Amino acid sequence: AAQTNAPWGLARISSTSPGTSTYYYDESAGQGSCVYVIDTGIEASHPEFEGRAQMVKTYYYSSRDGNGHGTHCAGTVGSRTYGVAKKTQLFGVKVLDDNGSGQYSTIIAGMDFVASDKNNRNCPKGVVASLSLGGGYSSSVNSAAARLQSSGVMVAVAAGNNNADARNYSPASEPSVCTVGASDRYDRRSSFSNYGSVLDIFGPGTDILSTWIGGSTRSISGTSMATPHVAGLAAYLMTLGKTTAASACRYIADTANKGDLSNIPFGTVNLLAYNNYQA
Ligand SMILES: [Ca+2]
Repeated sequence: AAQTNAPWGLARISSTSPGTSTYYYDESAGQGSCVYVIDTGIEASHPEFEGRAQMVKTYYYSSRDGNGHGTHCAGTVGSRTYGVAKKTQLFGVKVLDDNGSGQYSTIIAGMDFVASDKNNRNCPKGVVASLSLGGGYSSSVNSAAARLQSSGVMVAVAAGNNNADARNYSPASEPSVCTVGASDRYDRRSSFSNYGSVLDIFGPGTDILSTWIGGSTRSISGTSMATPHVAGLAAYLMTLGKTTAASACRYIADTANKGDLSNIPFGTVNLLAYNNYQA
């Protein structure tokens, strides 16, 4: 399948060179996989989700996304026009309030919730969790991410936006999950992206068009926007049978475009997520 005039980040993950505008992907498109988006919520009624999104848990007064961030990230995972895995099932867990903030105890509870809830859902091709959030180092937050991964869920987390070593941030610094940095459309490390030895992979993160609340769209930037490209890619590859939740981060790194990014400090991987699609 081919989507013409795609957002640049989708085109980039299906190309060995920057500057293309078509997203090439297998028609299976993540069908049969499930992705939990742990964030401010998802506007499940947005036409771009085609009925494939639902909220399953909130830690606040409402399950509505009053912010937009969670709806944007979910759109990059799996909306029709803006998504990597266009036929996946999306589940929303609202651990952040409508200002985008949340306490670590709530974020931990939401991770433990997903590890249990996936046993009630029909996800025959596997389960992914996308965490476009973080803060300062916490061993308890890292431990919760490690538990979620151990339970059989592919966990992708944002590296953070401080132009610093991600070893000082959580859950970015948990080695056993998939920690995602951001790049821009000229194959530079995004100027805000964290770096360091704990990063596993880069994905598109600057000027990313996706869904927004009120049935709208907008473009924003962050490692929050790179993470759902990798979460969606994992769901897509698990549906194709190429990898499993336990090994998907390693598989994505092994099959990435290697050495193409600029402004990568010594000691950080130079690997850009790539779907390897051949018609
Ligand atoms: Ca890792």
